[PDB]
Amino acid sequence: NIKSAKKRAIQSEKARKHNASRRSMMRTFIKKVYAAIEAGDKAAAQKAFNEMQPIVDRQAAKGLIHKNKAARHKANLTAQINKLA
Amino acid sequence: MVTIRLARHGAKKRPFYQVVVADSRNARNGRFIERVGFFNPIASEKEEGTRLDLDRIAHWVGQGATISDRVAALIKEVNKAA
Amino acid sequence: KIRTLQGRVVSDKMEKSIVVAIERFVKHPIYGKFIKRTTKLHVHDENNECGIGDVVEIRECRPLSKTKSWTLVRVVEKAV
Amino acid sequence: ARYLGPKLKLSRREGTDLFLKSGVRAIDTKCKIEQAPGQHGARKPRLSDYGVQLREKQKVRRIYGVLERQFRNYYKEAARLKGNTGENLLALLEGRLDNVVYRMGFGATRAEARQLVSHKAIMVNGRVVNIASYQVSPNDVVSIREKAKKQSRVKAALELAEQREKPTWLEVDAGKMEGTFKRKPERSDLSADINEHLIVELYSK
RNA sequence: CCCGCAGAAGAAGCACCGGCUAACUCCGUGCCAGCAGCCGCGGUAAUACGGAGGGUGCAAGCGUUAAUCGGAAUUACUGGGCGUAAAGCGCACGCAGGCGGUUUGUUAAGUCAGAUGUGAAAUCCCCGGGCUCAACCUGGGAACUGCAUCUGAUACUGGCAA
RNA sequence: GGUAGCUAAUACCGCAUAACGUCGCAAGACCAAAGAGGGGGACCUUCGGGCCUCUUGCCAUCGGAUGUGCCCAGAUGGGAUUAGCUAGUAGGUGGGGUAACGGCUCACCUAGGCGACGAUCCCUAGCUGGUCUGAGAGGAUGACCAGCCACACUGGAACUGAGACACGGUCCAGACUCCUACGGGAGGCAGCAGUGGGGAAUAUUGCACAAUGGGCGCAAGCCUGAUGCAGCCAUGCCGCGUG
Repeated sequence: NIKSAKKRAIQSEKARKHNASRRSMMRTFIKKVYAAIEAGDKAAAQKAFNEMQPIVDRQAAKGLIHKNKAARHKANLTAQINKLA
Repeated sequence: MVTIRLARHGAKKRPFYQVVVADSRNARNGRFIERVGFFNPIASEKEEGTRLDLDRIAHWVGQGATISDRVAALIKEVNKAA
Repeated sequence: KIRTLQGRVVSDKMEKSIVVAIERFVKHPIYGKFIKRTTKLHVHDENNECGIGDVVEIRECRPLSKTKSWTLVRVVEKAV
Repeated sequence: ARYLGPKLKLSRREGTDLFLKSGVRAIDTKCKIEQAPGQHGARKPRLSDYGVQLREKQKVRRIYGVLERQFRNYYKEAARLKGNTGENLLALLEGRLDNVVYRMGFGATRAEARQLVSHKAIMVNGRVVNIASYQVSPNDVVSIREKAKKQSRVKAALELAEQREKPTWLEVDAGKMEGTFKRKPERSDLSADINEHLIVELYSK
């Protein structure tokens, strides 16, 4: 068909690439922090949480996660990490 | 948004409007929240044919509603007195 | 206040679970008779306090799990 | 619509003067009453109850010159309103413009009154009325404009009007071929031959 | 929407005519030709078949069919029936249901009062307005025969105790 | 479609800032963004503009309204010549995923849940305010006008977006057609008109953006088979004429 939707599709695919990159970033950091939790160390996991918080909060404030998922992740991770020590 | 539009129910070649408040995305004469008044363009010599309720439209303006051109001209024509 | 209903147990006890039934009359829309009608729910309880064949009130709350939406408050006439 | 036929056929079949010919010699040679025309209409037909109802309906219909659908709608409207059904029906039917024009005396027969109405003659409140299905309202004025003025028909009708009884509910007026409507007519002034209840009984079934 | 032009001009059809249901007489046909919704009508006189004339019913429409409801009290609650017609099991004995003698208190769950919220606007209805008249549009009421909550009523059933 | 070299921006990304915001019994850690335009006597000007004003826009809070996303209770066709159905099935414990509780999913422990006051299983149908009929109770019915659902050749998935699993937006599988140098590719009138075909049988390959509305734009303006009017059809309800 011939409409104005072609540029819309192109923008959609570009957004797909960008959001996939950011999601991969997020998942890699989540996996590393869970690995540190499984390791059993306290200081290393606390440090990992420390550099990890800013990126997830940045992605939340950019408008990519709806601003509520970040709070759930942070609260659950803090509750999980403080008990094991 | 929330607007104040016009809708008709009359027969062919004989209009009869009925000013109402509803949602923009809905149809012309379909879903509506609450009627507020009416206007008869063809009218007659008789005085009746232009009525409103100023209190309710003022309240709805306060809540954050907008206005249409014809209804604005109408209310300017009547106001409390003009 | 808070609306309440009263019922009967006639139920086994699962882990933190009881089943209740309630009764009330109604007028049939056709013949004018009155017929007993029974309805059944599921309840979330605390410390499995109540037992078989006991009278207990009930009230609703947040949905907890499937088919379980009401919880008890007070128990009156303990045991049979 | 309209009848468009031999009127004295219905005059003779009914068995009573129908006032719809209204010449000058209202005499036997015109009518030949009590004959019941047809091939062998001399024989007495031995009416039955349903026949009595149907014949009364025919009489009341032909006297006022109306078809069937209008009559049924009139009965519906009369029954909707409050009060006695028969009296209300007759009062409503009397209110037709052609009938009041005839009763004022500007004509001789109801049919010629309707003919006058259809040709844009009768005047009310300074506005022309086209149709005879109009319902007159209390306290109105009936008059004739100047285009149809000086027509000998209305003068002849005025002169022959006085042979009738000039019903009280309407003011005869006619000083300058101008009149005045007063009120709804009632049972007393109209003729007592017509029986209301039988029509209602007929529409019952 | 008004004014003007000699101008009767340019304009009526369709069903039925035995009872049910408004209206009949002749000619030809003579168990062939045929109708019809039930009764059925027809072998020499058809008020029923074919034509003619009259009559009857509605009319810019009228008849035919298909489909829905009442006449149907023919699913019967308001409102039927079971000796002889279509109908009482072959008899008993007893869970689950339904229904209960008669006092005195308590209880408000039935039930009944009053208020509040809610039953979207068209339509159905009553007063009026407008389009020359209605059809059609429309101003204000009316009911949406319930639902939920709160306050009261205690004669009857219901749960309690004697 | 691919390769090489150039260029802006409210596009994109780091830093600066950080609280009634997020996480927190507690300190504490952490988070964001944008220019244009209308003029200008005085001032700087390396005469472009800075500078003085005015309109709109961007980013955080807390609130108003308006839609959408969930739960429960009661009503919502016919068949006992359909009597037993159901292991993620019913709960409990802990983790993961959504805007949110949740068998929404995972590993473990219990022995359950539903049913003669119709469960499972069959045939049949979109649902209401209503319409028709009858006095009332009822009985059939869901034509147009309103309200709500579920559906866009037939099966499944998601990205994008505030809001689809998207009617004229993508990707596969399938079957139809149409172009192909035969290696491949395009396509879904059940949107207003219309043809072929089913049938007793239902319209014209029409006008206007002037009225109201919808979407863009500070506005002027631009589209709009939404709509408002047309042409046909005794299809109904009306009113009239044939003296």
